[PDB]
Amino acid sequence: SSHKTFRIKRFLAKKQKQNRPIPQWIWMKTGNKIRYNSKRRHWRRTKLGL
Amino acid sequence: VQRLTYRRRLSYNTASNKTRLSRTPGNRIVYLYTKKVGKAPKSACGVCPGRLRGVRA
Amino acid sequence: SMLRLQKRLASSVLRCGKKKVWLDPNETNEIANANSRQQIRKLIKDGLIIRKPVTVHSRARCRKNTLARRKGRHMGIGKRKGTANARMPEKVTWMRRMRILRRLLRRYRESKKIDRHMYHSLYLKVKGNVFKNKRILMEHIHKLKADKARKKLLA
Amino acid sequence: QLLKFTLDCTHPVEDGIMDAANFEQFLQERIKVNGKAGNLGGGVVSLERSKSKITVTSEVPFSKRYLKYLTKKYLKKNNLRDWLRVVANTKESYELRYFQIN
Amino acid sequence: PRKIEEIKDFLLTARRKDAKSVKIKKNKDNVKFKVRCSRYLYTLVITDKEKAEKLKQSLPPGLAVKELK
Amino acid sequence: VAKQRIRMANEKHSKNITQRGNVAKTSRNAKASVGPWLLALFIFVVCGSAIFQIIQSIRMGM
RNA sequence: AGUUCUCUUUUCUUUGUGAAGGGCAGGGCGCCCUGGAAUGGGUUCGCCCCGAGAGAGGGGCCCGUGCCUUGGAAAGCGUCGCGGUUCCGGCGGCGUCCGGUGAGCUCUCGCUGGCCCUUGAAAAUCCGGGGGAGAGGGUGUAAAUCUCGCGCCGGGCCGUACCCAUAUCCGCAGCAGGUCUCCAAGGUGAACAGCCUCUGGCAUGUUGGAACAAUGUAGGUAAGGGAAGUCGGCAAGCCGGAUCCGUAACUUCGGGAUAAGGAUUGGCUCUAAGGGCUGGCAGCCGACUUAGAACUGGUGCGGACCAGGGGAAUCCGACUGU
RNA sequence: CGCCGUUCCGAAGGGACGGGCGAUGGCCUCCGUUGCCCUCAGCCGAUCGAAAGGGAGUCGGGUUCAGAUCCCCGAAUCCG
Ligand SMILES: [Mg+2]
Ligand SMILES: [Mg+2]
Ligand SMILES: [Mg+2]
Ligand SMILES: [Mg+2]
Ligand SMILES: [Mg+2]
Ligand SMILES: [Mg+2]
Ligand SMILES: [Mg+2]
Ligand SMILES: [Mg+2]
Ligand SMILES: [Mg+2]
Ligand SMILES: [Mg+2]
Ligand SMILES: [Mg+2]
Ligand SMILES: [Mg+2]
Ligand SMILES: [Mg+2]
Ligand SMILES: [Mg+2]
Ligand SMILES: [Mg+2]
Ligand SMILES: [Mg+2]
Ligand SMILES: [Mg+2]
Ligand SMILES: [Mg+2]
Ligand SMILES: [Mg+2]
Ligand SMILES: [Mg+2]
Ligand SMILES: [Mg+2]
Ligand SMILES: [Mg+2]
Ligand SMILES: [Mg+2]
Ligand SMILES: [Mg+2]
Ligand SMILES: [Mg+2]
Ligand SMILES: [Zn+2]
Repeated sequence: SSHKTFRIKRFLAKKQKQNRPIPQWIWMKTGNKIRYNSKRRHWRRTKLGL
Repeated sequence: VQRLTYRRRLSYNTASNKTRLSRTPGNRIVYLYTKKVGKAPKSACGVCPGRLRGVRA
Repeated sequence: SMLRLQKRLASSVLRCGKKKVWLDPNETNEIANANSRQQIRKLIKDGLIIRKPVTVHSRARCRKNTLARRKGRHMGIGKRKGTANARMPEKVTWMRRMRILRRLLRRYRESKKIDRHMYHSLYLKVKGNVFKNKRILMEHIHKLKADKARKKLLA
Repeated sequence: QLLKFTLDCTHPVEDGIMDAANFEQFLQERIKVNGKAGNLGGGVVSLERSKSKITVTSEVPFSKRYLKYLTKKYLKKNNLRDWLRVVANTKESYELRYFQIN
Repeated sequence: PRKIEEIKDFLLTARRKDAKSVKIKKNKDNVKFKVRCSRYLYTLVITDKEKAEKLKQSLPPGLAVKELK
Repeated sequence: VAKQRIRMANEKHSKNITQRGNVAKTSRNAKASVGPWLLALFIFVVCGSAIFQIIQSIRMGM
């Protein structure tokens, strides 16, 4: 809702920032195995629970 | 005809969400939120049903 | 081109609907690069964006029929759906009658056509449904005055 | 009192598309007074014509827009409403103008 | 806004330490002198055009003046 | 703005059926930010340079 | 601005003024003063009021969201016309006008009543009064003091987008489900019914093309008969609005009851009645209603929509409610 | 671990007009502040509990791609 607590708005903001693709220079790192961000979240497909 | 909306987040018709229509210099109807109606003092005698005079309500 | 943005902006600037915004089909290239309200205002002034007039909803047909009804047309037994009371409530009819007749009695008493004693007697008869309208009451008062005057002459 | 109105057909007449004398006649037989369009009320409405401006005067109430309605009617009769536009010049006048095309 | 009736009271208002400016507005029927003070905009309405010019000269020197159009 | 322009423009666009594939982008065919007076001034500087040098050479040639 | 073949002085759109202050309407008073009322009077749609003071006069107070005024025309809007870099709160002209009406709808303020073996919050917070402990100066350079008018300084913290639902929420999903509210136009009509339209919105609901077989699902219509069908009239059908007439058994006298049963209903042209204001009369304004009559159409007229089939009985449970 | 209980088995007031004793300062004149004593003192229940209840006070115009009773213009107002 628009009516929000500071603690909830701060939790949501951190979930916003984690929800990005990995930098593409991570790919060239020497021992890298990560291909993509496997922890991407979609606001419609899966819900935060809070 | 022009249809109105509340100007605040209280979407409910409670005692504290009363309004009156107001035409503005822009020639439109908006809501102005009214103040509750005040009451003149009641006589301390506890007998007279009317309220007092010379006192703002 | 895809003029969704301009249609939305023109609508906001003109204070109308998106259905009343008219974008010049010959000028779509010019309109396509107006990405601000300032440019949309310019195109409105130039004439590549116009507000279309309201669609006509004439009242002439009903105005004509209302004149016919004022003359009694289209009001017969076959054109009634609510009850006589629903169409004209009895309470309102009585209320109109009482105010008319009580107003006349007051003016007769103030003008001294009748005295307070005759006003009071007639007031309670008016409330009794004795008189149907203003005329019948006025003719009754005339009769009373004649009889009252005759008795005074004999007295 | 007195009411007076004028129509300015200078732009069209000078371009030889329209005759003021014909229009003055058209107003003469059409302008209605109490619904009658024959006698102009019995001279109550007076019509005068200058070189290019037609003037109408009345000793009874008369509507300026009525002239616009008749002028647009006359313009349609002579197939002009796609070129000429009736506009208000002042509180007391109309004039005929060309749509800004080309 | 407050409305001032007399010329003397307007002049006292125009000389107040908090007065910030005077606006002259000319209409068809009156000339309005409005002085912006701390709390209220005081307005003097004059119907005599001649008195308006006489008053326009009497305004305090330092007080900034603006004629509206 | 004359509201009759909606009709004129609407009808005009409907004429595009006959020139499909070569419709004109803009009807309002009708500016150099470079002012004509300044453009002429710039011409007086650049173009003439070759011409005058020839004349000065000509002057020194007689 | 639309229409203009014919008619239409026509049809459509549009035609502002905030808060706060001042003034004035209007509304309300179980407020005051004179006076003393039966031949009782005043008075409402209803009521209801008076020697514990009515009528009638003259005042006072409260609310004034209405109008005027400052705000404020400088703005906004309409329209016409000019300019620019032309992505300017650009600049100019004109206008933003005068009346009527209503059981109309919505909101609100107020008065008065009804209902209760139902009587329909608390607190923060603010105010007035009663008292008179005290304080203030000694006639002025006046003091204590002031809820009056100006003036001076400040108001930190968190929320604020957007969706709000046949696609932003919950049902595993863009799910025919579920999910709390506010505003609410014209016509017909009793009506927030249904049907059509304007403002606003949409693109037929997770695809299209071509055919028009059966069997379906959903709608209809059927000669003659009329429940013979079936466990059973299931289903469908009949009735239906309104006006006028008329209405039984039985009954707890309230009902039963729209019992049952009839007649009427369009269009057009008229007639009568039902009011207000100014000065048994005259003039000027007006709001929809009702009744009656003539004429009239291929007997069609609640013409769509909306809209009870009825009666005689038996069993059970009084009823409304779950 | 805890639970009951919310005024009930409690020395539950850390406040104040004023007065008297001192101490410190300053626009050192005399006033503040401050410590103690005297005097006065029901609240009787910590605290939490509503983005629909109570609760002072903001409106008009303009402005953006997306915010506005919050930004800008103008006019106000409550509290301290
Ligand atoms: Mg979901
Ligand atoms: Mg609240
Ligand atoms: Mg107002
Ligand atoms: Mg008082
Ligand atoms: Mg009754
Ligand atoms: Mg009295
Ligand atoms: Mg203006
Ligand atoms: Mg006292
Ligand atoms: Mg928002
Ligand atoms: Mg379909
Ligand atoms: Mg489709
Ligand atoms: Mg869907
Ligand atoms: Mg489907
Ligand atoms: Mg059959
Ligand atoms: Mg048959
Ligand atoms: Mg059988
Ligand atoms: Mg059988
Ligand atoms: Mg059935
Ligand atoms: Mg029966
Ligand atoms: Mg039995
Ligand atoms: Mg039962
Ligand atoms: Mg239950
Ligand atoms: Mg709390
Ligand atoms: Mg709260
Ligand atoms: Mg502010
Ligand atoms: Zn009392």
